[PDB]
Amino acid sequence: RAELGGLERFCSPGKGRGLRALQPFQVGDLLFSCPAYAYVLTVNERGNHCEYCFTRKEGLSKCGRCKQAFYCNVECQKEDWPMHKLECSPMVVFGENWNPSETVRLTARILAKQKIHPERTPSEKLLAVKEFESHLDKLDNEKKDLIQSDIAALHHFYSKHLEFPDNDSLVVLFAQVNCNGFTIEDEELSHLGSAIFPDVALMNHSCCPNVIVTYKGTLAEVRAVQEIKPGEEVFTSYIDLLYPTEDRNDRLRDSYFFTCECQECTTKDKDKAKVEIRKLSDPPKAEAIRDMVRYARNVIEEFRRAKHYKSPSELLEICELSQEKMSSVFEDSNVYMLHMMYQAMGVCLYMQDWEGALQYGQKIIKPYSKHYPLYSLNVASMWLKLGRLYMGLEHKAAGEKALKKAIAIMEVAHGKDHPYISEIKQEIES
Ligand SMILES: Cc1nc(N)c2ncn(C3CN(C(=O)c4cc(CN5CCN(C6CCCCCC6)CC5)n(C)n4)C3)c2n1
Ligand SMILES: [Zn+2]
Ligand SMILES: [Zn+2]
Ligand SMILES: [Zn+2]
Repeated sequence: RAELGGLERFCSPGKGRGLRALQPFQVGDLLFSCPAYAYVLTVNERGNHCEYCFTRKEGLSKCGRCKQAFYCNVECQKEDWPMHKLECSPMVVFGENWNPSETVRLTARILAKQKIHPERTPSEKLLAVKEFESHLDKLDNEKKDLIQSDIAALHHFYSKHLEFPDNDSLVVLFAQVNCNGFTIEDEELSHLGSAIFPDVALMNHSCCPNVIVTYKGTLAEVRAVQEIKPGEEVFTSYIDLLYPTEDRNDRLRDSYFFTCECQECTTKDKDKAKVEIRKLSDPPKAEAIRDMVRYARNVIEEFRRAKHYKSPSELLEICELSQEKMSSVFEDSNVYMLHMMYQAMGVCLYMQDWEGALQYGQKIIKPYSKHYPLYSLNVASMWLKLGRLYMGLEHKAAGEKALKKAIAIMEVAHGKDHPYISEIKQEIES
């Protein structure tokens, strides 16, 4: 199945539908772009980005009716109106209690899009939204109850402005959205919004992917990070590649109900380094290691929950205490330590403790470089944060160096002409 040039849809043995190359692609080549089928700017970025096109700039004009949507100009505002009108009056009516989840917000837009544009869109050249996997038969009752709550919230916040299909159809759709929806992030991997990119959702998973997905406004772009030969399958990663094999496959199993057999998962080459044990005089016993791994996974999950109701200083305390406890057995380059160091850095940034955030960054960066693959956005984002921190604290040489490391990754991932790169070059001069 063809039309996107140089590519086709096919049946990948052992995996199912996928995407393969018909022509070579070199590192940094653009395979395809996919316009968003539906998308929504996250609430905390309102006023910083245009709701229609996601341009980040000053001096955006306001929707006069609700005062909660911002735009480059009246053309962006008018083009956004079919989607924005789903929320404009409801925000006025509900005021401070207007609070649908972002999943609910995105699903409302999908429904409006289906009504206005029932035919195949340019976002769906090889895979249609209706063909999305739901995994509905594999979901437990807890997840199905959350789907029913989303349906309830959809009705509650959007009923004046949408006609709904039946409960059965919404259950399928919500399940499809839960597992197919993408996040759009900025250059520091900060959350900007959510979107549906149907053609991107065709790609199968590898823990050594040969492409990387980036965003230019609401457009997804897919570039090669390894050489791809004619006839080879195009693989993205569905999950965070920092973690060792068991953890990667736990996340794959819980969200998509499969496990990976790629070369990384097969060989487990990076696993030993990822869970590095301190080389002490009396080395830690095997039991103690299992104990500390168990503790680490617990605190990682505990911390995920705790950030919905603890203060910044309490969160930093959990990070510090967990790091102290883990350091009896784990090296600082160990991925569970890096996890908590990364959370700590974010808490520091939130509190405007620039020095503290910088110190955490300096310890994270070299382990990141080794644990992630070559052209990782996680690595690039960390160099950029370091660079910006260094610049702000007047370490101009160190800052320039870090920003250059960011650029060298981003030229490949984002393309040399991406506006993010122009902005970062300006920071090196200014
Ligand atoms: C045996 C085997 N081995 C493999 N190596 C492999 N690779 C892919 N598969 C099959 C099984 N698949 C799915 O269950 C699937 C695929 C998608 C599309 N999703 C992916 C996540 N996508 C982002 C990931 C990035 C971060 C944001 C979240 C969603 C959205 C689109 N869904 C919702 N289910 C396809 C494989 N099977
Ligand atoms: Zn705009
Ligand atoms: Zn409005
Ligand atoms: Zn794998």
